[PDB]
Amino acid sequence: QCQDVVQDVPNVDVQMLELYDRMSFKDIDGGVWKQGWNIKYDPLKYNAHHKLKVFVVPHSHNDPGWIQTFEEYYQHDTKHILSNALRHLHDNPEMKFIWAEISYFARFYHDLGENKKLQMKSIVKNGQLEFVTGGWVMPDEANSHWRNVLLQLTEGQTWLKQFMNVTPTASWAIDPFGHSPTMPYILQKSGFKNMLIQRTHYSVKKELAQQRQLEFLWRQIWDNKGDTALFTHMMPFYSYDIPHTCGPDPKVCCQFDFKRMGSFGLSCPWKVPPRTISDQNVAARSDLLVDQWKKKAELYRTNVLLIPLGDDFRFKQNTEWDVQRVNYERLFEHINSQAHFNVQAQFGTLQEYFDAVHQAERAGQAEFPTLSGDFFTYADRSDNYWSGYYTSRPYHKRMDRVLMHYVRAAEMLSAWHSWDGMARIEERLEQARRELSLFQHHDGITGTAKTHVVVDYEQRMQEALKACQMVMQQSVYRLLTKPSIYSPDFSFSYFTLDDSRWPGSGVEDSRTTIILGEDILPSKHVVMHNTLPHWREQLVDFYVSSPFVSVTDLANNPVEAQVSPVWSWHHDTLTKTIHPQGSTTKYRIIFKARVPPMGLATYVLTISDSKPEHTSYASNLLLRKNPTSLPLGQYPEDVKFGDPREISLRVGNGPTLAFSEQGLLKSIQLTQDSPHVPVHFKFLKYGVRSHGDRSGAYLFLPNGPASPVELGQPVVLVTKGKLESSVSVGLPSVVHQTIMRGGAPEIRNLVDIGSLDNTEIVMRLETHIDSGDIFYTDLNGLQFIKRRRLDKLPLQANYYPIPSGMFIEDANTRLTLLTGQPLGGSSLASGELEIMQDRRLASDDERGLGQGVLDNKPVLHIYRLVLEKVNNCVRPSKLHPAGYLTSAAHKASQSLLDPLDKFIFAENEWIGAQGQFGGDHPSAREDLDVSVMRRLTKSSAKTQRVGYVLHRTNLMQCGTPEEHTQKLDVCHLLPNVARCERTTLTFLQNLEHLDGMVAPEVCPMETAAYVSSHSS
Ligand SMILES: *[C@H]1O[C@H](CO)[C@@H](O)[C@H](O)[C@H]1NC(C)=O
Ligand SMILES: CO[C@@H]1[C@@H](N)[C@@H](O)[C@@H](O)[C@H]1O
Ligand SMILES: [Zn+2]
Repeated sequence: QCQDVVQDVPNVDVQMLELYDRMSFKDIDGGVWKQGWNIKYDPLKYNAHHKLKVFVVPHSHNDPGWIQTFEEYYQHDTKHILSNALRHLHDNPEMKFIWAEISYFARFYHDLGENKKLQMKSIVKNGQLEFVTGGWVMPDEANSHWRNVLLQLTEGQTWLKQFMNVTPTASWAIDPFGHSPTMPYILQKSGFKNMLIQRTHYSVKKELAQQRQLEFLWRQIWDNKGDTALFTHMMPFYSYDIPHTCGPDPKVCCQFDFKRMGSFGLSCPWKVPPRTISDQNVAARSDLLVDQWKKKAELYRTNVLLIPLGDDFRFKQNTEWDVQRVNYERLFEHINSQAHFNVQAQFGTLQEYFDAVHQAERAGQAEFPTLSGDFFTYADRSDNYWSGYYTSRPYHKRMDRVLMHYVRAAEMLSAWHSWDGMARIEERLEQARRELSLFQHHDGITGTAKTHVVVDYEQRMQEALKACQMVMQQSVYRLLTKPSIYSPDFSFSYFTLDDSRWPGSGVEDSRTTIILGEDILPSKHVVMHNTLPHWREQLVDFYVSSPFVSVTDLANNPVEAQVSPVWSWHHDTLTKTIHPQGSTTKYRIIFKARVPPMGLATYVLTISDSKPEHTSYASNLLLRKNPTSLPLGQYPEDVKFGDPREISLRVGNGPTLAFSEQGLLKSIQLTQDSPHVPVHFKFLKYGVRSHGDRSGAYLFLPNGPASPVELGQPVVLVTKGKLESSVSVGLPSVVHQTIMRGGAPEIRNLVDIGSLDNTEIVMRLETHIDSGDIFYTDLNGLQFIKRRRLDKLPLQANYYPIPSGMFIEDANTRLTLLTGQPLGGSSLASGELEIMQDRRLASDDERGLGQGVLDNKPVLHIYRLVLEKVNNCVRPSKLHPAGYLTSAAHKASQSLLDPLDKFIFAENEWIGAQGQFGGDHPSAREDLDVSVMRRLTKSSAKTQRVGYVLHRTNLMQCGTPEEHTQKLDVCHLLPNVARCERTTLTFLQNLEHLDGMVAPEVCPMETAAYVSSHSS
């Protein structure tokens, strides 16, 4: 039934990897169309019986933060644009306008008086103002996780359905810096029929234009049948501004931007200004304009032409509305009345364009090509590849992934109950969703905003994290307290969250120590949550005020624990070394938590006078010349010292890892009998060019291949324990840590690029894997796409987004690096992987940001490193454009993105505490996730509704027998189900009423949404 996503290579007209292999990418001067050619057309193509229909679509690109904050732009610009759009559209019934960013629209609409709300609903209902996409933002497509792309889409569309009674089916993405097939994937599963994109490499625009392949049915790279296909229009020219949207010659098109005659402080850089249309010039002006249109029309297959009319924060002043409208009206009246042009031109909306294109298609006038692939890495001109923003502001890129998970966990934990309005649950979740959604903007997560705007996004996300914590901890208290005892104060913190990796050790001292003592408090309850729909074990760690602590479950069964010191690294400005200091007051206790699917498990930490039976203590070895003592208070094992030396470690039955005397991985041995496979971590630096174009927040313009970071004789700390071991080294700008818990290691880098101007720090893996020029990177955490390194392109063009993982492989061996944050990376030589850690750039890169990137701050990047044998795996053929993770790698990615949540009970005693929640939840097959669980109704609704987004990935078959797992029917997770419906992914349209109220599991690579309805 399900399509085979591995073994059937789709047949498409354009496959972007194949196209890339064949294209020459020459950057030649094409004439007035600088990156194209001199377009010719047959004037006889259009005639009385076959006219060119032209839709001029007014628009205004409104960034939710960039050079100003959201609120600053709203006050200075966007509120005036929307107020004037309302007035002008009301008064001019043929004028049209499209609007994309619902974050702004919702802010505006809720501030309007009722009379104006009604006026606004009227111009939407009548088709004059049309929403395009309808997301909270126009998101980045490179660094964004698909879950957050869906979150922001749902946030905007849910608002539009409720207030505007419309759901857009056409998408408009004119500004993201390159484009991802994750967008049509999500949009096509959310009711869309059409989409538009703009920022694709200039060589790609030229190639596709020459073949009239700028409109295409964009399907997923694994989709053999084509059911994922979404009609896509790629605009052909360098910009979406007016000079680059009327036709190929911006010197002509600029004369048709009537905001550029002087009084608005704008002009045409091509040195010919616009002139007011009059009866004396309209014929000449029309001849010039129609000629541009007919040239543009040559690049497409129908007789319906899209002419966007707008730019950034346009349509602000009433005088601007008038100057554009009246001048275009005079042109339309002339052109449409002059039969010799054979043109019918009018203001239109985006949906009107697409509807007319498909009318032409159905009339047999055109057939469209099929396409798969992506549109990274973008270059707008010459060698200016926009791969810098895959890394810029990495602190906030990491924060995005933390908040992603906290939103999911808060929505899921609170979904199990209906809450009184006084609990402020819906309020806090809406805030958290909206702040995370805002950050998906293409100047948010991308790291391309001004410093104070980055600060605003951070403050918003911090508030969202606090909102999630509040909702999560109220939910845990309710789920695990005997109901007749439960007595909530909705303002009280029953638990505090404990997060070991955010902001992280060395970033913020934010974690609470569990303070135990005979004279204060002998024990403490902690609770773990597992948002994934399968039973999960994971080591968890807490800070405690004594090393003499033991762990029990709530049935009072001992749980094996390990205590390690709390180590912090310090750049010692006196000794000029970077070295670790141990706490003599707090210690880390580590134990394996086992947690039900979408469930909770409670444990107890108890102090004793001396070493507990079931708690062991790690050894610690500090490798450095010239050591000094390292006291650890009550910690029972004395620190050992040694000169730097190679070391080997093995935890459990896991791999054996060998490290250099500099504390960097050099080899991995999977099993005791197997080989020591060379796998070498190295840190290098890229610089900036002293001549020509400089790297900045968008562009990566390295001054050649990276140079090794000079390491000196760094201090290496080795901690060896029964449950967890680690090697940590204080390198310049990076405290690098390899942590072993008995599977694939976890790597953590505390990255502080300090004051190193014009430097990008890269982490590289060097191996013996015969990968050649092939490597794989993911798109939005959804799919892995084959990449081919092209030596015909510059280094920066071979960088791709690494939103969640990357791998190289040969016939026998694969190395996969999973990430907890999006970063840029590549494989610049056979056997290598590399990923950028941070970048500090003194110069602006001439895209309008007007600053470098000099606001770096310490960030804790996290990874898992999975070396595997893959010779037995059923892989796609050599011609297939996708790749797929193994289960170990997929589970490793889940451990980074959706770890267990940890809660520490705040008060001294928890009366009515229970040991577990969710023990009866089905443990679903490992490839299935409940990406979203969200109650959709407030407590006043007689019929409660709960929405679920289910995602099935595809894992490679490598000969591990499939185990018994339980069917997950999300529609029966809550009792008293009365109806189960399959819906669009935004939950806004019912697609199927489900028999027996049973939600079927989805196919590999598919995502489905279901809503269950419950009598309450
Ligand atoms: C809005 O649009 C629908 C079509 O989806 C229309 O039939 C209905 O009358 C309107 N619904 C409202 C205002 O709730
Ligand atoms: C690259 O130029 C973009 C501009 N068009 C702005 O809208 C902002 O998004 C900026 O990043
Ligand atoms: Zn923008």
